[PDB]
Amino acid sequence: SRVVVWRLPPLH
Amino acid sequence: SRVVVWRLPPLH
Amino acid sequence: SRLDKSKVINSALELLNEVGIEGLTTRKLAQKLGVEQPTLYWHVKNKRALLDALAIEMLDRHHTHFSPLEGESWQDFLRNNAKSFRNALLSHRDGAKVHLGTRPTEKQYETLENQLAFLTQQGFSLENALYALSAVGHFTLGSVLEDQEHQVAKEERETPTTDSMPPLLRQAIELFDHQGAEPAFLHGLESLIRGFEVQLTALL
Amino acid sequence: SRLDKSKVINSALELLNEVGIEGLTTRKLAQKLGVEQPTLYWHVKNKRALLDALAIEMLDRHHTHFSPLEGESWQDFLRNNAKSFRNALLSHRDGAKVHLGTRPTEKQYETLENQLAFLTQQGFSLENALYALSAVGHFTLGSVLEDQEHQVAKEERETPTTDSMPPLLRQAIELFDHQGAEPAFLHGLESLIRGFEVQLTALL
Repeated sequence: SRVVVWRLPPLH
Repeated sequence: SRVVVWRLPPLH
Repeated sequence: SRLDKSKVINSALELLNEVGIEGLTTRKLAQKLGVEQPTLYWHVKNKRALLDALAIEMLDRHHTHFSPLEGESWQDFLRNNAKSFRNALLSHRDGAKVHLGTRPTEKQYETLENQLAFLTQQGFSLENALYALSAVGHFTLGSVLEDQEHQVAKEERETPTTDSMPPLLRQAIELFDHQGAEPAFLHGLESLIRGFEVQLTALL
Repeated sequence: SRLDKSKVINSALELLNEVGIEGLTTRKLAQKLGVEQPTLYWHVKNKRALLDALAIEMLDRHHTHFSPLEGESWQDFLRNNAKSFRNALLSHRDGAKVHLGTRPTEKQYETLENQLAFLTQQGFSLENALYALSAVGHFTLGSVLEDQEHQVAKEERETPTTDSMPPLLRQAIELFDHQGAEPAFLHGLESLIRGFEVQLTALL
């Protein structure tokens, strides 16, 4: 893996 | 008391 | 003794309705399932994983407007999507707390790519499409979370009289309770969509 | 052995930061206070009452734009109020969960009447002022609740790679994480204010 994120928008 | 409510908007 | 996705998720959603999100634990679920905990581990590694599975199931059952519909306007897509999302969050006790922090899995990627393709084809920048969808999601979560909590707090607190409030606050609070959860959600949703329209017209 | 408002609320906010909202109970608080539970009862009757006291304290400390400022525009009042409210919710661990379901007490009535008087004097109907404030409150809660939860979930879940997502979703998710919580909150807040402006211009 190269890129990870730590915050996501709500899923909908 | 005459009137009560059961839902309120957020306080701010 | 034996598990599969459907068995574990159906039992967990019934437990959620019986005990609420704080009451829900993997141990209580294994017990309801009549299984030992290591069998359950292969299906849900911990609480967090269980919550995520339950949030996805509620969307699979009730989020009918997850994806844009041909040939919807973007405004109708955003309104219908929000309404559908709301229905999923209200489907179970503490449903919106279950949904907080959920991550998409690979099976939603096609849906989520289509939402963005659709909005950008409507003239949104990628960034503006992302934050229109984010703002709708955050407002809808907030709405349901606040609704769901006042409901709980009423078993726990003296029910407040509005009699002694000053006149505008009295009228506003009585009106907010009178019209109820859905009109407040629809009013905010409409204000968001109007704002998106204004910003889009600028831009281009 | 002796209690007063300030002693109980300061100890409770430190416990909230140590154990989070589920960890917080009246019994654990009495213990931290070195008091027996019936002494504590006269100050907080149950958890619900404790939460409400803690939410009000966080606003008393950090909600600097609770009330309109002379001679602010309504748009600046709504933006500043939301930013101030957000800062109160972020002041403590699980602060926005603490705030869900909070009721005003009599000491906020003057403030809340002034917000409404101010908006209606700006040309809002009473109903539209109520739902502009509601929508700002629900969006801000949702925003902070989702932020605060992703933060927690990271100790609990494999941190997700975006490498394999389709191109628009990959770009949107990477951008949302890159720009972070405050830009997403400000973008939604601005879209709400634009929508309020549009609706107000109609009306009158």
